[PDB]
Amino acid sequence: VRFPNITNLCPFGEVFNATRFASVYAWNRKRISNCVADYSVLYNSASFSTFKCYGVSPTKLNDLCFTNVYADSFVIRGDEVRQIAPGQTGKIADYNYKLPDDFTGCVIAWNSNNLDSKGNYNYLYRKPFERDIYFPLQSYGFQPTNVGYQPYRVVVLSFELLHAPATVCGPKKSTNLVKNKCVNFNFNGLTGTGVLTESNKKFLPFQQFGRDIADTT
Amino acid sequence: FKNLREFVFKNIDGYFKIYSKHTPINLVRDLPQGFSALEPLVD
Amino acid sequence: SNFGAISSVLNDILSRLDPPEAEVQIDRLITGRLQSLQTYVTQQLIRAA
Amino acid sequence: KYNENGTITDAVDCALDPLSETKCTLKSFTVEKGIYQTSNFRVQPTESI
Amino acid sequence: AYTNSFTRGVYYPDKVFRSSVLHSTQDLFLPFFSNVTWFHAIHD
Ligand SMILES: *[C@@H]1O[C@H](CO)[C@@H](O)[C@H](O)[C@H]1NC(C)=O
Ligand SMILES: *[C@@H]1O[C@H](CO)[C@@H](O)[C@H](O)[C@H]1NC(C)=O
Ligand SMILES: *[C@@H]1O[C@H](CO)[C@@H](O)[C@H](O)[C@H]1NC(C)=O
Repeated sequence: VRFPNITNLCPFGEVFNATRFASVYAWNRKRISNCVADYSVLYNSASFSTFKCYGVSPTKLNDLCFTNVYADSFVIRGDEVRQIAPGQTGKIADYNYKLPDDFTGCVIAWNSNNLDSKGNYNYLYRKPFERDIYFPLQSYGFQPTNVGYQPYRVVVLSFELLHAPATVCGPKKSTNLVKNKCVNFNFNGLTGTGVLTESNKKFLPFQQFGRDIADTT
Repeated sequence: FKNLREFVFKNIDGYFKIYSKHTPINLVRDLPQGFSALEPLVD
Repeated sequence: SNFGAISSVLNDILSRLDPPEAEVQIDRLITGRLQSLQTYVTQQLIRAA
Repeated sequence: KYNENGTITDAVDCALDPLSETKCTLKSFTVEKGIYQTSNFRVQPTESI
Repeated sequence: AYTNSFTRGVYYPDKVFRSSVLHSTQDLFLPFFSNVTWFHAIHD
């Protein structure tokens, strides 16, 4: 098992426990990189109303790793949580926050009825990942007495799994590498069985993986 | 001119991708004819 | 080829999806790859003749 | 075209001309003498009705 | 002013090492022998 020997932890707390979330018309996009991403914390936590993955299964996130992870953070109304998904359409999915229909990742949300609600009129709404900064602009007055009409804090985790150098990898310890023997290998989440030998293949500095005709490694 | 610096700039889904190649030249009038592939450097 | 699957690489399906979902993606690859062999074998039988 | 060191040393623009279309169809930078079927001509519409 | 791009404008489409192979890919490339606008920095 081989992963970059990095000990930095990924700042998920700075996304999920943020003092204030952005409005959906002007959603934030935080880059997560050069760190260890422990997704067991987010998955096991009971604080979430939903944790729905469209890309990969949530329990595989600990082994699998990414070139980059982005956290899209904003506030929506509760009944609109269902619209943040690939393949969905509607007044939110089409007008203010669009995902790719080939989106890879997980949509995590929880209510903020005991935090953002007051009324709280600071939340305004109006291509994939577009930030669109008689008007098209409308807003909500969130009050603690409003379930489907309560505010929700939603974080969308977009994962890039393209075969390239990984920077965000799970909490998995590496092992030593053994050459010229049949082994079961895992390089940055890429697995297979074979004999690992020294080579004279001059990879360019930006290249991480090589491929054969069959698209195998 | 002595130095040719080629670049590619493209935007895909919000990502600004930069490719480039630097090569020595001996030509002032125009782009040299020939082939050279550009590697990615920045995204 | 993907044949409708998320990936042509079988290990990438298995390393990313739990069985209830991985099996669907794999069936897409099995159908395509099984069909590919049948096409190959048929052509070899005709050519062999 | 990738050489032995993984360097792209040449390339064919598949829409440059009929010869290039042939080279792309045959997946080669060399075309043997003969007649090849490389594409399909289709007249495009000018306006919608 | 314009010039001939010849065979310039080809870049590595991804980060995968390949060798001794002819690979077909579709991406945003500069079309061969297309016109590129020529700008000057003398006496733009
Ligand atoms: C947010 O804070 C709680 C403690 O109230 C903690 O249990 C949780 O793990 C934190 N979330 C993240 C993503 O770190
Ligand atoms: C590969 O690089 C070596 C220099 O290390 C060079 O001698 C050789 O000719 C190159 N191969 C090709 C196909 O260009
Ligand atoms: C390029 O410019 C020349 C004029 O200098 C023109 O005759 C030719 O048709 C143009 N070609 C293309 C592909 O635009």
